[PDB]
Amino acid sequence: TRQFLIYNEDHKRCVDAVSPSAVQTAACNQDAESQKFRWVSESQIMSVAFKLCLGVPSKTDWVAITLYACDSKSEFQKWECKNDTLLGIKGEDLFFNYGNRQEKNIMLYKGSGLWSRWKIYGTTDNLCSRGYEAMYTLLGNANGATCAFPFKFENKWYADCTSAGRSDGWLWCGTTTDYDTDKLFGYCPLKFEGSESLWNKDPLTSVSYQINSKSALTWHQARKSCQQQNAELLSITEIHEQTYLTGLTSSLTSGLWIGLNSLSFNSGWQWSDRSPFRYLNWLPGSPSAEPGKSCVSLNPGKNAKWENLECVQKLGYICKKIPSESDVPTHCPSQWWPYAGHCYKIHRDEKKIQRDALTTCRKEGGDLTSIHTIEELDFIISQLGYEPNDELWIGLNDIKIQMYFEWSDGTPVTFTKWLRGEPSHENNRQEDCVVMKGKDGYWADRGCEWPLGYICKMKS
Ligand SMILES: [Ca+2]
Repeated sequence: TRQFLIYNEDHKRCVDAVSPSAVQTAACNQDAESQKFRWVSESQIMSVAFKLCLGVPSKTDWVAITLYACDSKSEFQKWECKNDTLLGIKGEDLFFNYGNRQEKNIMLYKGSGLWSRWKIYGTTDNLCSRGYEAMYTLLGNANGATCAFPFKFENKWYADCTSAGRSDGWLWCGTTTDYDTDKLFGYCPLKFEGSESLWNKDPLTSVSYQINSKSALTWHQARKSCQQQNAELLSITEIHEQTYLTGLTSSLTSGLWIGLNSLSFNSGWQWSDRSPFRYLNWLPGSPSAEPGKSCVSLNPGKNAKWENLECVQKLGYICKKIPSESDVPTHCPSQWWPYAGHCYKIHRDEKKIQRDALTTCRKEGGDLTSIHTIEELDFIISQLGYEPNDELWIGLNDIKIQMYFEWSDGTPVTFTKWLRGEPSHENNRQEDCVVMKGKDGYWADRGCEWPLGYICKMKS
């Protein structure tokens, strides 16, 4: 996925590493290891066959591009994409070029024509689209540090993770260049026989969880580690899910990053996997009113309740794994208005407490509105008659099960859009009902015993 051939459209040829001193071109061959390259840092491109990096002797016109021992400090090994498909040495208008003066070697060249433009073979994208993706190690002795490609083991160089030196087939990488000297490694986030033993599958739900308690990563690094495993940071949307994760972490004490955060300045608490924030299990004193603490850790030594911390804290973490043809005219009863097969109405006449608003909607054949998409929310605010300074009941509430918000109409909660700072759900304030308020129609919990207007919904 992260190895690529380097393709020139005009010549219809791919780069081919012939030797450390001969980087040329050949008819493209997706199986040829000598045609395979990979980003091993932000700016370095490594030959997979040779475990050496493309570089130049100087940043000057018409010098050969060949292969050097990879060196992250060398300016002569740094490449960048200019315009779109122009490939050049960093910091100069000098380009990776093939075709001039009967020269079979790639040359660094002042020219910026089509012979200096390159794409990832099999795509329409430039090389920097499949840029460097740091690979965070699992278990091991390096606390989740990233693979250092290429790395040396038994005096041999590795361009990718390997099972060399092992009897169990597990794939690992050095987290420094010289593993022989430094002995720092971890296992790679890749598929291999036995790799699923890094996950715990809930038999009730078939959802899988990975508890990385030995790693020390920031919230954003931890998120990248889960993402590159086709996963995301833990989200917790059911009581059972919390109970299951409490048990899986019951012998741990240090904090574990989960996916909950307040990193969107204009909205409230949210899961990084876009799950609804509808279940709350905060530690006492959280979420705290401290502006820099926008990322949430599960504290396994305190019954796996949650606390918000500074995102740069290095912790373990937990992964979890034109109208449409159907938009036909919609029948609605008088005073109700259609959207996506349902009918809606705002009650402003007589403000009511939440439970009386609910009774009224139901006597009229509907219910307090549920809201399942941003488009449904946008219909309400932009067309239905909502004004920015409104505050109106919707159907979300945790009256039946404290800390577990549900829709009064019984439909699943699959979407939340909370105001900044919401849900606040402050101790002893009984904020068990929910309103839409403010110019964006975002939501807030609040006490249920206050007269307000409200929004009803029904099926057409
Ligand atoms: Ca509130």
